[PDB]
Amino acid sequence: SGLEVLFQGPMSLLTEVETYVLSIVPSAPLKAEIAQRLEDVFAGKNTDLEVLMEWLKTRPILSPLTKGILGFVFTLTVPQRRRFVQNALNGNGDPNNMDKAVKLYRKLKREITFHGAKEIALSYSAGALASCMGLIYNRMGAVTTEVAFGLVCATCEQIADSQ
Repeated sequence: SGLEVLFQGPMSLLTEVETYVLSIVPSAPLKAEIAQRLEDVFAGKNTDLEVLMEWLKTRPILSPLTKGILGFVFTLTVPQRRRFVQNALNGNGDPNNMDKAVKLYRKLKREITFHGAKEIALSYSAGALASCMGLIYNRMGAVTTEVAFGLVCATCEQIADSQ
């Protein structure tokens, strides 16, 4: 309880992440399963990343981009690269998104905080943001965990804003 209040900052960051991530998951019976999986992963419950990823890969309804974002989130928290995640994490439907993703990636390597990263990321399109997530998925240690989460939240915000 006394200890518990000191950890409210990081727990509230995790609540914001799960809220953003769930906002891009279709309102289907499957959504309950994703929520309970995200809850268990954010609670530090023992998880096999390969089992989670195989389950993600074979889910119907989910768009490859939602699978990519969920794939990225699970990789960031559960202590390798999956092709379905790499393929999804892009904005190749606009050649200019790679140009912008590289420039955002350069800036994110300099950030430390979740809010600093989320604030910078929100100046970019959903397409550029997803391509930037793809760049980090290839080199996860290029940015801090808080910065990677800020980027995920910014990406979810821009996808939810277009749908």
